[PDB]
Amino acid sequence: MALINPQFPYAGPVPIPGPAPTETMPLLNYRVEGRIAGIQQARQFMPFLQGPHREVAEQTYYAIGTGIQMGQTFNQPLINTQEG
Amino acid sequence: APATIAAGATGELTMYYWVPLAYSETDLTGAVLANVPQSKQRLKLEFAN
Repeated sequence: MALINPQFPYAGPVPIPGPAPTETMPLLNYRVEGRIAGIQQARQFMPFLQGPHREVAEQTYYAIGTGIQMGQTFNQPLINTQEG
Repeated sequence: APATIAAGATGELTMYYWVPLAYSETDLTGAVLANVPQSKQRLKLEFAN
Protein backbone atom coordinates (compact mmCIF):
# COMPACT_ATOMS: atom_id res chain seq x y z
CA MET A 1 0.00 0.00 0.00
CA ALA A 2 2.84 2.37 -0.87
CA LEU A 3 2.25 5.78 -2.41
CA ILE A 4 3.69 6.39 -5.86
CA ASN A 5 6.31 9.14 -5.92
CA PRO A 6 5.47 11.24 -9.00
CA GLN A 7 8.77 13.12 -8.97
CA PHE A 8 10.96 10.00 -8.75
CA PRO A 9 8.99 6.97 -9.96
CA TYR A 10 10.50 3.59 -10.74
CA ALA A 11 9.69 0.72 -13.06
CA GLY A 12 9.20 -3.00 -12.56
CA PRO A 13 11.96 -5.48 -11.78
CA VAL A 14 14.72 -6.03 -14.34
CA PRO A 15 16.41 -9.42 -14.89
CA ILE A 16 19.30 -10.22 -12.55
CA PRO A 17 21.72 -13.21 -12.35
CA GLY A 18 20.02 -16.44 -11.37
CA PRO A 19 20.73 -19.45 -9.13
CA ALA A 20 21.33 -22.20 -11.78
CA PRO A 21 17.72 -23.31 -12.34
CA THR A 22 18.01 -27.09 -11.81
CA GLU A 23 19.63 -26.58 -8.42
CA THR A 24 16.37 -25.12 -7.07
CA MET A 25 14.46 -28.24 -8.20
CA PRO A 26 14.54 -31.23 -5.82
CA LEU A 27 14.40 -34.97 -6.40
CA LEU A 28 11.26 -36.81 -5.28
CA ASN A 29 12.95 -39.03 -2.66
CA TYR A 30 12.14 -42.64 -3.56
CA ARG A 31 10.78 -44.75 -0.63
CA VAL A 32 11.64 -48.47 -0.41
CA GLU A 33 9.42 -51.00 1.36
CA GLY A 34 9.86 -51.58 5.08
CA ARG A 35 8.97 -53.94 7.87
CA ILE A 36 8.49 -53.81 11.63
CA ALA A 37 11.10 -56.45 12.31
CA GLY A 38 10.91 -59.57 14.42
CA ILE A 39 8.22 -61.92 15.68
CA GLN A 40 6.37 -60.18 18.50
CA GLN A 41 5.71 -61.89 21.81
CA ALA A 42 2.08 -62.22 22.86
CA ARG A 43 2.37 -61.07 26.47
CA GLN A 44 4.73 -59.11 28.72
CA PHE A 45 5.86 -59.77 32.30
CA MET A 46 4.60 -56.45 33.59
CA PRO A 47 6.14 -54.69 36.63
CA PHE A 48 2.72 -53.59 37.93
CA LEU A 49 -0.55 -55.46 38.29
CA GLN A 50 -3.28 -54.50 35.84
CA GLY A 51 -6.24 -54.77 38.20
CA PRO A 52 -7.96 -52.55 40.75
CA HIS A 53 -6.89 -52.02 44.33
CA ARG A 54 -8.76 -51.12 47.50
CA GLU A 55 -8.29 -47.87 49.42
CA VAL A 56 -9.46 -49.11 52.83
CA ALA A 57 -9.53 -52.53 54.46
CA GLU A 58 -12.84 -53.92 55.71
CA GLN A 59 -13.12 -56.34 58.62
CA THR A 60 -14.43 -59.76 57.59
CA TYR A 61 -16.24 -62.21 59.85
CA TYR A 62 -17.07 -65.88 60.07
CA ALA A 63 -19.82 -67.43 62.17
CA ILE A 64 -19.02 -69.69 65.12
CA GLY A 65 -21.21 -71.74 67.43
CA THR A 66 -21.34 -71.74 71.20
CA GLY A 67 -21.69 -75.22 72.68
CA ILE A 68 -24.15 -77.50 74.39
CA GLN A 69 -26.21 -75.37 76.78
CA MET A 70 -26.52 -76.91 80.24
CA GLY A 71 -28.92 -76.49 83.13
CA GLN A 72 -28.24 -74.57 86.31
CA THR A 73 -28.74 -74.67 90.07
CA PHE A 74 -30.60 -71.44 90.77
CA ASN A 75 -30.87 -69.86 94.18
CA GLN A 76 -34.57 -70.01 94.65
CA PRO A 77 -36.74 -67.35 96.33
CA LEU A 78 -38.77 -67.67 99.49
CA ILE A 79 -42.50 -68.32 99.59
CA ASN A 80 -44.78 -65.27 99.49
CA THR A 81 -46.55 -65.85 102.80
CA GLN A 82 -47.48 -62.14 102.98
CA GLU A 83 -43.85 -61.09 103.62
CA GLY A 84 -42.55 -59.71 100.33
CA ALA B 1 39.42 -36.21 34.74
CA PRO B 2 42.54 -34.73 36.34
CA ALA B 3 43.93 -31.78 34.39
CA THR B 4 47.52 -33.04 34.73
CA ILE B 5 48.95 -36.47 35.50
CA ALA B 6 52.46 -36.01 36.88
CA ALA B 7 55.52 -38.24 36.45
CA GLY B 8 54.72 -41.41 38.38
CA ALA B 9 51.13 -40.56 39.32
CA THR B 10 47.81 -42.21 38.48
CA GLY B 11 44.60 -40.53 37.34
CA GLU B 12 41.01 -41.77 37.45
CA LEU B 13 38.60 -40.77 34.69
CA THR B 14 34.83 -40.91 34.38
CA MET B 15 32.68 -40.21 31.34
CA TYR B 16 28.99 -40.62 30.53
CA TYR B 17 27.52 -40.98 27.06
CA TRP B 18 23.86 -40.94 26.11
CA VAL B 19 23.47 -43.04 22.96
CA PRO B 20 20.10 -41.86 21.61
CA LEU B 21 17.50 -43.91 19.80
CA ALA B 22 14.38 -41.82 20.30
CA TYR B 23 14.64 -38.08 19.79
CA SER B 24 13.50 -37.05 23.28
CA GLU B 25 11.56 -38.35 26.26
CA THR B 26 8.31 -37.02 24.75
CA ASP B 27 9.05 -37.56 21.03
CA LEU B 28 9.50 -41.23 20.15
CA THR B 29 10.77 -40.63 16.61
CA GLY B 30 13.57 -43.15 16.17
CA ALA B 31 12.62 -45.54 18.98
CA VAL B 32 13.00 -49.29 18.58
CA LEU B 33 10.43 -51.98 19.26
CA ALA B 34 12.28 -54.68 21.18
CA ASN B 35 9.47 -57.07 22.19
CA VAL B 36 10.84 -59.67 19.78
CA PRO B 37 12.64 -62.58 21.48
CA GLN B 38 14.52 -64.11 18.55
CA SER B 39 15.81 -60.85 17.02
CA LYS B 40 18.79 -59.56 18.99
CA GLN B 41 20.11 -56.01 19.07
CA ARG B 42 23.75 -55.00 19.04
CA LEU B 43 25.68 -52.07 20.55
CA LYS B 44 29.27 -52.05 19.31
CA LEU B 45 31.70 -49.97 21.39
CA GLU B 46 35.28 -49.16 20.45
CA PHE B 47 37.43 -47.85 23.29
CA ALA B 48 40.78 -46.09 23.48
CA ASN B 49 44.18 -47.80 23.56
